[PDB]
Amino acid sequence: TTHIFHADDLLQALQQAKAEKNFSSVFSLDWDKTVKYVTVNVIVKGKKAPLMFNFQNEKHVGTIPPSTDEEVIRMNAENPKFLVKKRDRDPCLQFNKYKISPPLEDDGLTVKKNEQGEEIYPGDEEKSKLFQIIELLEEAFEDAVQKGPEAMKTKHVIKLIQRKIPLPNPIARIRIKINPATSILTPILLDKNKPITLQNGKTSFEELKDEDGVKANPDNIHKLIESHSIHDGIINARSICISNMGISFPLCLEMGVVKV
Repeated sequence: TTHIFHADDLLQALQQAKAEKNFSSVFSLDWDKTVKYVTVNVIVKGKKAPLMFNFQNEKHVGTIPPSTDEEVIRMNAENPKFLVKKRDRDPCLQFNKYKISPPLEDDGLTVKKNEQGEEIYPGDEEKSKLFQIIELLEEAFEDAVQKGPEAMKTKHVIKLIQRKIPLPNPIARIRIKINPATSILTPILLDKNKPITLQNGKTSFEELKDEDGVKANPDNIHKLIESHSIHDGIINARSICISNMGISFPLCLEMGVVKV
């Protein structure tokens, strides 16, 4: 069965590897097994396996754009002051370094400084743990690329975290994949506000659905996953993609539990 690493164990292993300056102790790119894919393995508490891990209590911040021209027109009719554009990529969960905004000046862009001239940041209790992991995955990923074959050490390395435009709250994006050959949302999506007891005694959650009882799909996803909703789930990070645009380390949602 597919191993899913626990988030606290993965974070700990990554932190320790950084401390030892040996990311290879935890992160391995299996180079030799058009657009190419290499498996991402991590070793955590003994077990080596492709990178799959769980996450909990992560706050999505951001607006997923609508996918259809009908919804685009509707939203622009209700808000003439702004321009909404059709989504061109798969919808994404966006998770910031902090769950609340650092205090910002009136420009809406610079972080405030205190009496001593210190940039004020929220406390550690507001730090997203998933962001902490992705930070370290990105360095493990960059360390592995610079240690890989020469043809790859030269290629453009795409970053996992947007840190600039100099962002006050950096962003990490989790892709909600829609199978392009079927137009069906791949990850199962459940509603945390709809707990349900099953016959086996366990309690789960109903499927995330819109007002009309339609399960989340590419056309209604922007209505169902909205800003400041809370997410648990499992992230799929089992591979890196070597395309003409460079080497990317895609993060995808394997399964989601949404609380809005």
